[PDB]
Amino acid sequence: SGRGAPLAKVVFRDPYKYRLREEIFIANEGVHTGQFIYAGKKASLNVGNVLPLGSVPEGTIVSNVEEKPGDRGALARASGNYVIIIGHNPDENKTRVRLPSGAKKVISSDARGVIGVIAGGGRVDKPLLKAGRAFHKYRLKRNSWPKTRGVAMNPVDHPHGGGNHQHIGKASTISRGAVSGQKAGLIAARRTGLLRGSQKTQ
Amino acid sequence: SQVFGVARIYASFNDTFVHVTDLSGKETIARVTGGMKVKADRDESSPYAAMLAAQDVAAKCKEVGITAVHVKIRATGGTRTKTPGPGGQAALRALARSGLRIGRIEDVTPVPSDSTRKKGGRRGRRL
Amino acid sequence: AKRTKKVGITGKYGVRYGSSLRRQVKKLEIQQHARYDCSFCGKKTVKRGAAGIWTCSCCKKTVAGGAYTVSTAAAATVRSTIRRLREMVEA
Amino acid sequence: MRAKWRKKRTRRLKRKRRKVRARSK
Amino acid sequence: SINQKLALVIKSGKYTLGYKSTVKSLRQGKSKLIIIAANTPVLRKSELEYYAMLSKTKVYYFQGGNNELGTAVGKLFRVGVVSILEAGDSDILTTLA
Amino acid sequence: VVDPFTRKEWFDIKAPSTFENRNVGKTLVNKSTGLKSASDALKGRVVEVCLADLQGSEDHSFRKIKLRVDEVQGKNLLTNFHGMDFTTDKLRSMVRKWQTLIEANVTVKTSDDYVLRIFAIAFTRKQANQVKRHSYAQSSHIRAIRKVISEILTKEVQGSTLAQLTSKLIPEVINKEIENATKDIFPLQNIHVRKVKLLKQPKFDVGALMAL
Amino acid sequence: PKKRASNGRNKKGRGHVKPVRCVNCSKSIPKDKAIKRMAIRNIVEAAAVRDLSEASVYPEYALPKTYNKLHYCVSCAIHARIVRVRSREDRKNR
RNA sequence: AGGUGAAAUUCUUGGAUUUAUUGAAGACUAACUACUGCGAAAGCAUUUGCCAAGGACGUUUUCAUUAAUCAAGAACGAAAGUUAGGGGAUCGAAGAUGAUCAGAUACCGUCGUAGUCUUAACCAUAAACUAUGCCGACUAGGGAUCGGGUGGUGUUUUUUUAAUGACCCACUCGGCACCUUACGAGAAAUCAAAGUCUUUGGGUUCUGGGGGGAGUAUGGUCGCAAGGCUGAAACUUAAAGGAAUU
Ligand SMILES: [Mg+2]
Ligand SMILES: [Mg+2]
Ligand SMILES: [Mg+2]
Ligand SMILES: [Mg+2]
Ligand SMILES: [Mg+2]
Ligand SMILES: [Mg+2]
Ligand SMILES: [Mg+2]
Ligand SMILES: [Mg+2]
Ligand SMILES: [Mg+2]
Ligand SMILES: [Mg+2]
Ligand SMILES: [Mg+2]
Ligand SMILES: [Mg+2]
Ligand SMILES: [Mg+2]
Ligand SMILES: [Mg+2]
Ligand SMILES: [Mg+2]
Ligand SMILES: [Mg+2]
Ligand SMILES: [Mg+2]
Ligand SMILES: [Mg+2]
Ligand SMILES: [Mg+2]
Ligand SMILES: [Mg+2]
Ligand SMILES: [Mg+2]
Ligand SMILES: [Mg+2]
Ligand SMILES: [Mg+2]
Ligand SMILES: [Mg+2]
Ligand SMILES: [Mg+2]
Ligand SMILES: [Mg+2]
Ligand SMILES: [Mg+2]
Ligand SMILES: [Mg+2]
Ligand SMILES: [Mg+2]
Ligand SMILES: [Mg+2]
Ligand SMILES: [Mg+2]
Ligand SMILES: [Mg+2]
Ligand SMILES: [Mg+2]
Ligand SMILES: [Mg+2]
Ligand SMILES: [Mg+2]
Ligand SMILES: [Mg+2]
Ligand SMILES: [Mg+2]
Ligand SMILES: [Mg+2]
Ligand SMILES: [Mg+2]
Ligand SMILES: [Mg+2]
Ligand SMILES: [Zn+2]
Ligand SMILES: [Zn+2]
Repeated sequence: SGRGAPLAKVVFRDPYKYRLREEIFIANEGVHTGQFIYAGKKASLNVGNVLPLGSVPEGTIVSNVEEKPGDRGALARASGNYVIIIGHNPDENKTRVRLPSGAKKVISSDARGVIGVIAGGGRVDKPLLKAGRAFHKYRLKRNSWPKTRGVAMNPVDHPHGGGNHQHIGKASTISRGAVSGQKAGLIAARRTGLLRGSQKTQ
Repeated sequence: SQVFGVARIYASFNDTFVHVTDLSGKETIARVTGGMKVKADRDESSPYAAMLAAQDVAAKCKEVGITAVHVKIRATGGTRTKTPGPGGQAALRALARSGLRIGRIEDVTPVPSDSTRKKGGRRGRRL
Repeated sequence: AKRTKKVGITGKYGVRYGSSLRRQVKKLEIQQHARYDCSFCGKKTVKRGAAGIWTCSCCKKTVAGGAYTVSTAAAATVRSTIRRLREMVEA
Repeated sequence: MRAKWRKKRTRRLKRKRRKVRARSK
Repeated sequence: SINQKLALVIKSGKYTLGYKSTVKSLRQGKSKLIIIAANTPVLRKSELEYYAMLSKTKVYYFQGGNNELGTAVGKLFRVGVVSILEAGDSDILTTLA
Repeated sequence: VVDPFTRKEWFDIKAPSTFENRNVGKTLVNKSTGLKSASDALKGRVVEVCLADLQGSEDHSFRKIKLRVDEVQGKNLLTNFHGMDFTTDKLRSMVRKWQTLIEANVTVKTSDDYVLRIFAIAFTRKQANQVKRHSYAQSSHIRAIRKVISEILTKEVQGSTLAQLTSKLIPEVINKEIENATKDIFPLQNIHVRKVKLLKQPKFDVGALMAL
Repeated sequence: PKKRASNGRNKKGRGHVKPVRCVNCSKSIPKDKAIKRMAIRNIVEAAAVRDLSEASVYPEYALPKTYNKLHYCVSCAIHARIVRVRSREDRKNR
């Protein structure tokens, strides 16, 4: 609850003691109760498995990846999200991989990822339609709702305050080096206005 | 007892490329273009600029001392023009006439399996 | 007989929210509430619980999927893609 | 005007005449 | 293709459908072949082959689910596995491997 | 004034033990420091060259080849293979009007784990008594030929590990096995085999190469 | 008035074919309508070639060719003089 | 380096263009390709597998008038366009621009959103062309070709023969067409149908009635929209138009 992705309680035999360990994954789209999950360097190539990235060939899709292997998952965790293996530097074993945001990172090829995409994707397409349907979304996240715009407040409350009209008054873009108290608006905005396009940087 | 090279010549319009490699090419040596031995832009692919291009290139054959070369003429190709530019058969008969000894020519203009729609629009270049 | 000429399941929302959001909400209100087939059980009896969680009513076998469909376009191709790459690694 | 752009004309005129009516009742 | 070789047994020969019934035909050496829908579970699969191991018969694994097999045996319900008792006039028993 | 040619080396290469003229030529690298070496930088490369110069006569004007170097080997390198090709000129010299053209491809593993794919191509021909000016085939023949050309090529490999067959092609042979398999369906004037290349970057398993 | 039975050019039995692009200007023309001509340039130049087989290795041998099949849109195929206006009767040949 | 009549906008020593060795993505299917094929049309071209469908031929098979053409009512319907997902390599309405020009947000150059691919919905128009309704009958020669059948001491194929399969030769039915020539038709251009018509009737559906106003108005109706379908009048004019000649 609170998360748009579905979880997956998976259990393993503890190899140093007679008991079981229930590790909690984020379910990739396609895994199901009763499925067998393989977890290691020599694990094979099917969705749901979790492998070091030097193993999987150029072009795989993985998720909940580690920036430093052993951090137990930091990337591509949201519903419908994933990353792509794009290249291997084998000597100095690091793998370059492209992310949801379009960025490209180079992470130690020993990093563990989970084959496939995170389940529950497509959640954002349906409108919320009812203000209360958002009240309920955020009642299981945090007190981040609703936002009242600064231009409605008095100047004692917000740099966008005051005025006999409702105007920001001065440029709403703030330079990254502003001090906390000032950073209300479009911080370090390298542009503004209407785009048309998308990512893949260089 | 003679060694060879790889000419990878690229005879476009508006320019002419002569560029000799190792048979690998991961190490290659001293390109000259068609615009380095003349500066006009309306005279960049002219045969007179292809002779000048083979001149300062073969002259750099024995820069650490080698002799001979193989040839690969390639026009613009790809999606565009598929036919050798002007300074092609000029820049070759130059280094033939320039004592460097050659043989085994091939045409490696990249020709598609009819793909990737081409510049110019549907009514063409209307001049 | 026929109750709504166009509004179907979104008839609950009345006239509120604007004709086009109800039509977007509609499309996925159907997918979300549709009964699907079970890959293992064969029986057309899997429908969604929470988002991305799809349980066959009998046979009780749960699988993860899209938030509103049992299977997305993306997963179906990435499934047909690692299986593409898997086949050169194994052979 | 040739036909295709004379048609584009009386498509604009036919449609501005169509919308001026809506301002009234 | 090979779908088609079955509908001749139905008028010609005799058969039974289902786990609880074909698992008898195997306990009697009288099922001359069984056919298993692809979507049937492997636990039931593994155990149904053991009987063929004892009943002295080999089995053809079907390429469709219990649904596609039913339409193939010409019925309107899921079918996990079918057993041929007498092919009568049918080509199936030569047409294997 | 750097002149990165005097300050850089010049080596040699054998590729095979198959044919006669196993040695090539040379190139440079910034002379081999503690790493940045010709040992580390060098031999991630391979080559491209023709065939008649391999085996002498000029019935062989065609045929480029690839050559994958594996490991640094003592002021030399022995480079196995990363495939081969044809000539972008002589193909165009065949495909003429008023005749059908057939073309079949296949991919096969080698029993070790090294895998590859190879193509083939043929044309129709007029019988000696033809007056029909075009010699076309019936598209049933064409796929009945495509099906049985493919059956001919895979008959060889996978009873092959990475090297095992590599031996076999050179003398322009399988063109007769296609011929005895296809001079009952349609005449067929040109048969050849244009392009191969390797795909698997598998367990290198050093002990393989030294056979050559 | 109709000018040619083959109105544009050489299509009766199809209603549609896929178009090809002019090698000069990139105009789109349906393949059957286009005017195709083979360019099989010898790879050497006018004369310019005896100078090479001196610089040649190999008892001379060489002499391969180029092969581009040329498709011309009608506008360019007339500017380029590839094709000229025939008389009203001169207009039916192959 | 680019590009061009000629240039400029663009990139490049965090090294472009060129070369190599790997890889990824998305489109497209060259050359073979044609007075060749298939489909009701719009259209349809790499491979193989599965799903049904189809004409021609052959038939000493069966039914037996079940048929032809069609208000109403339906199915499909290029490209673009709409909505929402995916996808976005390329080219590229708009836009950005650099030239040119008297001006030139035009033709040229370089970028570039939508779009271009796709799924699920719409949309129903193209010079949707053969500007030629469909069914049927008859009225000229010719040689080609695609598919099918028959025929033949005919040429090539060896398995061990033959049988096929490829080619030649006659015929044949059915096509895509083509050449000749009109007796006939016609204003002519031209037509084997546009012939078999003042010697005017085989069956049938749809459309037109001088040129504009006008596919406008109004009503209706389909569409989310763009728009589609139906569709006047007041008024106005001695012409506007076709084919051929000089
Ligand atoms: Mg609050
Ligand atoms: Mg808000
Ligand atoms: Mg607010
Ligand atoms: Mg106040
Ligand atoms: Mg302030
Ligand atoms: Mg303040
Ligand atoms: Mg204010
Ligand atoms: Mg306000
Ligand atoms: Mg230039
Ligand atoms: Mg012009
Ligand atoms: Mg116009
Ligand atoms: Mg019982
Ligand atoms: Mg059981
Ligand atoms: Mg005219
Ligand atoms: Mg037809
Ligand atoms: Mg059309
Ligand atoms: Mg570089
Ligand atoms: Mg690799
Ligand atoms: Mg690789
Ligand atoms: Mg054909
Ligand atoms: Mg093709
Ligand atoms: Mg009607
Ligand atoms: Mg449409
Ligand atoms: Mg469309
Ligand atoms: Mg979209
Ligand atoms: Mg795009
Ligand atoms: Mg503009
Ligand atoms: Mg432009
Ligand atoms: Mg562009
Ligand atoms: Mg409709
Ligand atoms: Mg019409
Ligand atoms: Mg008739
Ligand atoms: Mg025939
Ligand atoms: Mg025949
Ligand atoms: Mg016969
Ligand atoms: Mg009138
Ligand atoms: Mg009138
Ligand atoms: Mg009026
Ligand atoms: Mg109206
Ligand atoms: Mg006139
Ligand atoms: Zn189930
Ligand atoms: Zn053109």
